[PDB]
Amino acid sequence: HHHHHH
Amino acid sequence: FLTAEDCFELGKVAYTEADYYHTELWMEQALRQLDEGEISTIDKVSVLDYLSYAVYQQGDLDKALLLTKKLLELDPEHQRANGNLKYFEYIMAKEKD
Repeated sequence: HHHHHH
Repeated sequence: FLTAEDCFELGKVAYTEADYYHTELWMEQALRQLDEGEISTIDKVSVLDYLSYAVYQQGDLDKALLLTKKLLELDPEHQRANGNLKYFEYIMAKEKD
């Protein structure tokens, strides 16, 4: 996922 | 007529653009069409994945959490969703002060 925290 | 999949493609591109406002709008529309019984190659869980994080990115943690719980009702084993649940909860707890 693009802008994920991970 | 834009299909659930059409809405999803639009939302996905908004997402990458980080346009979270339009991600939420398109993903929401996708979901409603799905909820009403549209026959589509795209699934609810996938819409929810984007929708929940888009809502979070805009600062509505409460709503992000609900959508997350909703995804997990559908896919209890969902890895990202399970992570997101704990993360959202953590931030909310640390928020309450």
